[PDB]
Amino acid sequence: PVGNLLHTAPCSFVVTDAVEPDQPIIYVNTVFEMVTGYRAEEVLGRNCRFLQCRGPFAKRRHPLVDSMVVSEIRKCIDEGIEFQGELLNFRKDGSPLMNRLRLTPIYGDDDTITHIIGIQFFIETDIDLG
Amino acid sequence: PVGNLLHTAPCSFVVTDAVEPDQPIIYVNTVFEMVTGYRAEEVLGRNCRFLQCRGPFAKRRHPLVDSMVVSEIRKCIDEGIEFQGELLNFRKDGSPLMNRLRLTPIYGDDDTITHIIGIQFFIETDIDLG
Ligand SMILES: Cc1cc2nc3c(=O)[nH]c(=O)nc-3n(C[C@H](O)[C@H](O)[C@H](O)COP(=O)(O)O)c2cc1C
Ligand SMILES: Cc1cc2nc3c(=O)[nH]c(=O)nc-3n(C[C@H](O)[C@H](O)[C@H](O)COP(=O)(O)O)c2cc1C
Repeated sequence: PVGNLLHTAPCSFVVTDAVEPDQPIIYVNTVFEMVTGYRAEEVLGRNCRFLQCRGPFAKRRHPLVDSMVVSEIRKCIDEGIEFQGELLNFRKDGSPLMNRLRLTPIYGDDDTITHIIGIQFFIETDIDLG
Repeated sequence: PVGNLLHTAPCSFVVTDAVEPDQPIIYVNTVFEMVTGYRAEEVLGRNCRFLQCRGPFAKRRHPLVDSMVVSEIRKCIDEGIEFQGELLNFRKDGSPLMNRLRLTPIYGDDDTITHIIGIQFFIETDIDLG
């Protein structure tokens, strides 16, 4: 009873297209797939904010994610700068995760931001959701 | 007493320009800087292979780096796919690290690959070096 171990440190990557509108996800590693429960077909082409919604079925972002941080992310993207912050997020199966997220934008060959990398650190949280 | 901790999990990664010749480094995160000993300005614009020479002065790759694995890396970068292996690397203070390495190419708005994401997982190793 000691198996199916990971061979590398679990790091969670997601990359988006900064040219096409609204930063669609173009890649996710299988650690994101493993922690959030979302396989990659489900999320490819969508925008990450679906993580702020509790469950695949939830229509609206959950009350409890700090709308002030969500706005910092927005501000940071629109200025093409790094973002660093913590916010609530939800697995497919509803579980809550505090996500320490870092967003670094990547430049293309014309002094323009063509992609954005997001590194997720998903911490378990005992938050009460009601 | 305990402090100076880091707030996220230590994930090491770099991004290279896949358009410009020979995959120059355009981004390193600070985990890379902190595990390898090389600072961002020392490595920006250079190719990652300096990690296979032992130290910042050696200009030739170290004998015990597996020439076969380096070759497979070359094949995958060329074939436009993902590499996934383990490869002897060296900190700038000379110490050996088994670098469990993953290369993941990223397509631009185009059908061409414009960037590669490299995720290092450095491991301590008592490999005898002479
Ligand atoms: C590369 C990248 C990764 C992101 N990852 C997450 C994430 O993991 N969790 C999250 O809640 N938001 C993430 N976001 C941000 C959301 O898309 C965010 O809500 C949006 O960028 C700004 O807020 P808005 O939808 O209200 O405009 C990410 C953004 C980018 C560009
Ligand atoms: C994005 C990226 C990251 C890389 N990171 C490393 C690394 O950490 N250690 C290493 O030995 N090689 C790394 N490499 C491999 C070298 O840069 C190079 O592609 C490889 O050594 C094969 O080419 P060469 O035989 O011309 O040296 C990386 C390559 C890329 C594209």
